[PDB]
Amino acid sequence: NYTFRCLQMSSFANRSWSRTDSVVWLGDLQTHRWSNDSATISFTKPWSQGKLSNQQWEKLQHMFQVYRVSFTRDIQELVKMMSPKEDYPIEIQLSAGCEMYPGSESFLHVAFQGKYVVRFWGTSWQTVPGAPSWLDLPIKVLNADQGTSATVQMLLNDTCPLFVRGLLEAGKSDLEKQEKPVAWLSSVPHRQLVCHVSGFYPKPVWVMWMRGDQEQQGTHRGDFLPNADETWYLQATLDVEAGEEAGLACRVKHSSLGGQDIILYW
Amino acid sequence: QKTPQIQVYSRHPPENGKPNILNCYVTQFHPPHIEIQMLKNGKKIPKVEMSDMSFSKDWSFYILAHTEFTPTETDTYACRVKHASMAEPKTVYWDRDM
Ligand SMILES: *[C@@H]1O[C@H](CO[C@@H]2O[C@@H](C)[C@@H](O)[C@@H](O)[C@@H]2O)[C@@H](O[C@@H]2O[C@H](CO)[C@@H](O[C@@H]3O[C@H](CO[C@H]4O[C@H](CO)[C@@H](O)[C@H](O)[C@@H]4O)[C@@H](O)[C@H](O[C@H]4O[C@H](CO)[C@@H](O)[C@H](O)[C@@H]4O)[C@@H]3O)[C@H](O)[C@H]2NC(C)=O)[C@H](O)[C@H]1NC(C)=O
Ligand SMILES: CCCCCCCC(=O)N[C@@H](CO[C@H]1O[C@H](CO)[C@H](O)[C@H](O)[C@H]1O)[C@H](O)[C@H](O)CCCC(=O)Nc1ccc(CCCCC)cc1
Ligand SMILES: CCCCCCCCCCCCCCCC(=O)O
Ligand SMILES: *[C@@H]1O[C@H](CO)[C@@H](O)[C@H](O)[C@H]1NC(C)=O
Ligand SMILES: *[C@@H]1O[C@H](CO)[C@@H](O)[C@H](O)[C@H]1NC(C)=O
Repeated sequence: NYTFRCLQMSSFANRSWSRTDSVVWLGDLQTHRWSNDSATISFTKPWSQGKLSNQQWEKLQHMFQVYRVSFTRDIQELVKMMSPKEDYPIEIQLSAGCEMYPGSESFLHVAFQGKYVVRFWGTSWQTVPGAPSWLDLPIKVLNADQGTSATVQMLLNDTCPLFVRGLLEAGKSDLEKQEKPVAWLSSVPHRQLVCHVSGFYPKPVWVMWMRGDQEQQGTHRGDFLPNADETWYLQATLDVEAGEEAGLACRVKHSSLGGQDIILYW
Repeated sequence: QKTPQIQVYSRHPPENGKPNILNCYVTQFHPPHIEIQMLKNGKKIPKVEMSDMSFSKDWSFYILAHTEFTPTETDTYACRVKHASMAEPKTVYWDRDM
């Protein structure tokens, strides 16, 4: 189940300053970047164009170039109209794309000042329950733009899953890459033993403190942290009594290891 | 509005005298404007690379900074973050194990 996410972040500091930057993810791998400074969408993989021809890509890109300017103008005009009741600074975030299932669903969510306020769903834009009531009229007005509604419906319902199926084909060797974890043990000089596991890909992993074959259910798994080389970092900690560290080991199972687990004895 | 959380950890097992990569992962902040430095013995490290800023399902922003480093037992390393949510910059020292 791959989720394709286009993430747009727009900061409007005052009437004279704003920027919009985007990043695009297929699962946990970045496929695109679109800096405010750049006219064109940048590829972060050799396969970021999917199976689209250069001409098909330039058309899609062109649509987004027009959108980015229109969106920026629209927000600036809206703030002028609402002044002084709604005023700068303003953060708007969009999360849009599609989740690919075997044998898809799409989404477009919008947040204002860090809170989810608006989505596109079905054939229209809608404010979500609890969103500020001042958004209702601008959304009603946007909903009167049939051409925009038809374009968004196409992008979500059709363009997204098609583009993504091409990405999955074109990027298969990267998407299915296996990178092996390296592990190491530590503690501060009752103790907390820490098993560090770094450099694994893909994300699914099993890390457990063991005494022989017995899993120590006291094992607390940390958050998955990214390394800068598209691999993952995780630590698992165990609180133990002093003198009771002998016989403990950290065991790591991962798809890349071919059934040969890492076992590190304290 | 939301205060950044800072985690500092190495790419490879930290072994004294061996080149490695130190990561500073900054998360759970809003607004997105932020200043991130990595420090060696309290002084700013020049070549620090940054990921593109992105955001999570909950809309909070995150970003990864990293730099080459060679741990020794005469050097400290840290990550220092300035953000509007905090009166003063927040510094988290590498705990020497992570
Ligand atoms: C794109 O796909 C849309 C559906 O997919 C969802 O939204 C997109 C954006 C993605 O996020 C995707 O992942 C989502 O799952 C699709 O939207 C659908 O459009 C049709 C019409 O084009 C709508 O049908 C009309 O439904 C209303 C009733 O709606 C309510 O009840 C239903 C359940 O019964 C709920 O699901 C809704 O949420 C509402 O609560 C009918 O009143 C209406 O009947 C009238 O119109 C028809 C002609 O259309 C006449 O024949 C009749 O006589 C009536 O006068 C329609 O049947 C459907 O509601 C809507 N789905 C949703 C969830 O809103 C969109 O059309 C796609 N566009 C393209 C270009 O592919
Ligand atoms: C991922 C979003 C993709 C949106 C694609 C929109 C397509 C587009 O560019 N629409 C603009 C162009 O409109 C004209 O040209 C079209 C042909 O290209 C059609 O013919 C159309 O009929 C015609 O009018 C149009 O200007 C849109 O208004 C762009 C901005 C749309 C938008 O996203 N507005 C928006 C969204 C959310 C919100 C609320 C959140 C912010 C809360 C403060 C407010 C406004
Ligand atoms: C927004 C829904 C996209 C669905 C269609 C897939 C189109 C491929 C998009 C390539 C990356 C574009 C990234 C910039 C988008 C943005 O402004 O957020
Ligand atoms: C607008 O915001 C930018 C970015 O914060 C700032 O540098 C600039 O001084 C502001 N301009 C005005 C006219 O207030
Ligand atoms: C962002 O890009 C737009 C379009 O080129 C430009 O007008 C604007 O000044 C840029 N903003 C910043 C802060 O650089």
